[PDB]
Amino acid sequence: SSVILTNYMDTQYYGEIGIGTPPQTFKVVFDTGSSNVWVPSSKCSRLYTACVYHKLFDASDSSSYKHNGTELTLRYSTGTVSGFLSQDIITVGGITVTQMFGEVTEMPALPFMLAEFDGVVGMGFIEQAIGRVTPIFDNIISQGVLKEDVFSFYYNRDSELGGQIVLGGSDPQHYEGNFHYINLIKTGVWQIQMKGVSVGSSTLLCEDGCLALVDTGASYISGSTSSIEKLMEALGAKKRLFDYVVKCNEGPTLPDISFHLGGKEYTLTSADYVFQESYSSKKLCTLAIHAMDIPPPTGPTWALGATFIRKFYTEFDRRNNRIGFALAR
Ligand SMILES: CCc1nc(N)nc(N)c1-c1ccc(NCc2cc(F)cc(F)c2)cc1
Repeated sequence: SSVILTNYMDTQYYGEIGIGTPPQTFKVVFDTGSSNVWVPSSKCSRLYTACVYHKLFDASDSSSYKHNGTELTLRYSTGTVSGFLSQDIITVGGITVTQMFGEVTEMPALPFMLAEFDGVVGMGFIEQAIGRVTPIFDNIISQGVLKEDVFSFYYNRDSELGGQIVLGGSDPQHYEGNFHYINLIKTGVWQIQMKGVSVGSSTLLCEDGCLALVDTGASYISGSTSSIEKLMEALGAKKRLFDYVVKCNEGPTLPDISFHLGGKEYTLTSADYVFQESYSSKKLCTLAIHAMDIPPPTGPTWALGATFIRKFYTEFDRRNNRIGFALAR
């Protein structure tokens, strides 16, 4: 089963799932960086403007809904949502599973007013599930219908299909060459060891090694503030409140950036990481890379998000506890 994804500005990739009976539609990001499922709730006060601008789950319109009520707070690197737990049937690309999910009643305008998606479907491990709720993928695995204990991500470059997630395998039409796998530094987190990061001809970063969280829910590639400051000075990039920019006319000639993963160098060109919207020396162009200090136990760690995934098709293998990469097509 595959879910078609929409690509919003190269920063938000989301697909649709249906919840309840009849099905209530929601746009959601499939996030390997988290393990809970949640969507805005009809019980979310309208004083939360984000709830006025998104699809709301209304339990009182679903006959398959099962009440629970346990409070839960989900905090991401760029924001937090709070609400309570509920159960209902969820449809994900043809597959139907009874799932426990969060009904969000507190959804801060910043950043959710800037969210094209409604909610999130965590593709992480139960170990990181808040409230210890069984993740949706584990519930699908329990059904014994998927040919493989794996799911795959394809994120296209902007245009005008925005992307695609395959549950139970990979789609050969979206990658070439063969996968190369890196075992997880531990079960319960889609994090792998990274042997180094090079900018131009000089492995000036992550010498001695570091961690790499492969996060489908992260828009960019991130590193600790320290690491990023060093990466950016090398790029001649200037820091702003939320990001790093470079004079657009300089964009095209910025050096490659490679990530040493499992004995293979994964390289991105400036075209892969700079939002080239002009060539004017008078304008600033943002880079799809920035600081993000991920707290323990996960971090300190780098995060390989959409910027990385656009170039490398990614397969998350639950059975063998590893991640595989292949050149996206
Ligand atoms: C999909 C869930 C999620 N997963 C991970 N692993 N990291 C995140 N930062 C988020 C996450 C992403 C976007 C948002 N809000 C949307 C947004 C954020 C922003 F930082 C700037 C914007 F313009 C719009 C909230 C949480």
